[PDB]
Amino acid sequence: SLQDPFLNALRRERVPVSIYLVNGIKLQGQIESFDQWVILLKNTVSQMVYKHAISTVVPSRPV
Amino acid sequence: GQSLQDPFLNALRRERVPVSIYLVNGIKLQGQIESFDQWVILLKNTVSQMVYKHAISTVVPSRPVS
Amino acid sequence: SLQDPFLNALRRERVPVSIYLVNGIKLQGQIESFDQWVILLKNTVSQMVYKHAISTVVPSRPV
Amino acid sequence: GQSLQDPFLNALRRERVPVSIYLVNGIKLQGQIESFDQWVILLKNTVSQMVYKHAISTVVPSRPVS
Amino acid sequence: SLQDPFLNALRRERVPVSIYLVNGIKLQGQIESFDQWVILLKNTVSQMVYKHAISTVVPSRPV
Amino acid sequence: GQSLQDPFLNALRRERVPVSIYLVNGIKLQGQIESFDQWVILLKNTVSQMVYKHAISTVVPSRPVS
Repeated sequence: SLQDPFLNALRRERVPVSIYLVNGIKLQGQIESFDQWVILLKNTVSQMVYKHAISTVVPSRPV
Repeated sequence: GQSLQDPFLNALRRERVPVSIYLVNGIKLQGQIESFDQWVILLKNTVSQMVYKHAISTVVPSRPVS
Repeated sequence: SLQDPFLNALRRERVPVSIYLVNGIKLQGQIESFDQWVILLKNTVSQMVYKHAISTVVPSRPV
Repeated sequence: GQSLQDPFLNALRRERVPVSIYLVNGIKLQGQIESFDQWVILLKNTVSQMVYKHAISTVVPSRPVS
Repeated sequence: SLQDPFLNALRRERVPVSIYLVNGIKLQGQIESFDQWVILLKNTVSQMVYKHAISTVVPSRPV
Repeated sequence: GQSLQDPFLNALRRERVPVSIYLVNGIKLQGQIESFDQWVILLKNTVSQMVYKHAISTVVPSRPVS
């Protein structure tokens, strides 16, 4: 319901994000793609982030 | 008996009560509940951030709702 | 099986509890109500605690 | 092959073997297993506390069972 | 698919292992038995380790 | 739309790209992806270790794949 539109906006507008993980680690980058289980976050490389380990997805600026 | 989550969150959303959301890592988020579904809560501060419910430990109202 | 009777006793007898979360945070208060997914714990306000984030529910004194 | 959890916990319960339960936050609980079901273990020390299995990492007997 | 053969080898060859838990605790011992949900790890006693709390199972030496 | 995990991990495995796997406890593992299924990844360094996906937060390639 809410997840896809929220991520799709950030993706299509190529907005930089902060992804806070359940281990307290903050990841930064661009949302490259996503599905039901993972987000591909691009910085220097494309890394695969499991949604089950994500606490919050924060836009760097109002979207 | 069933079912407490939606009425609780809807009340906070409709009355615009500021909340603290404690995450499973111990990080505290603050803001107002903009919207929510079965999996996520949209929490508004300066930006609207998407919080996964699986990562939430407790939702604490800053003051009584209703 | 065990969960509802255990919580219902603490609720109906209005016994103060300590709820330890998976993040190590200890919450204190009265069990106001509960369902399959959440417990409402009352102190100054009613806060909603997700069971998935609860490690243990400890009565403050023998029940 | 299936299924180890119930016989393990029942043995500790019936022989009244003191256990240490390590939680996913690293907190160690100690006591005797009073009862359990599919979701929780009731652990008795001075009080009976309800421990969620989803929050348990390991159950360590203080001494050999049987 | 991969889990059972991997653990069964360590068990049948009685290879000592390190089991890292999601709480950062490292457990050491021999794999005594296992099923879909738990591993019994033997050191001084047999302890029951929930798979849901395991991050990695590391053989102490090449297997 | 569906489905990203297998092609991502298979690419790293086939090109033998060294990866860093960050676990939910914040521990970083390093090695090459030897194999994987729906539940685990076999990560090779000096030894082959079995990593549970439920305990993984992010898989970070050490360099671009393809």
